[PDB]
Amino acid sequence: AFSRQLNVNAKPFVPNVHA
Amino acid sequence: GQEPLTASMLASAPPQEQKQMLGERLFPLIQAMHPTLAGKITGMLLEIDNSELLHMLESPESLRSKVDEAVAVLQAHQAKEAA
Repeated sequence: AFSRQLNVNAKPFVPNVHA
Repeated sequence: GQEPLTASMLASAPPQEQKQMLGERLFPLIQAMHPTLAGKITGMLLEIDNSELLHMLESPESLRSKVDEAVAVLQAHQAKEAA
């Protein structure tokens, strides 16, 4: 991603799923 | 199939809807190779920088690279929650 490995703790995203 | 993703959709949208639409569309796109880790994959890939993805998704050496890298990273956390 940048130099070799990235962070896994990185949150996903803001989906459109409520109910 | 038709009317593929375009930087315009994000250009005329807020910094919030970006990751939303982009990540939402990338979610399935990733499943093409990793229908299991597609979630975490799209998550990290969506974090780095959406803009970068809009330019990386337009290349095989890039797409496969990201997906592969991500999956490899999760190796530390968990693969399929079977450990």
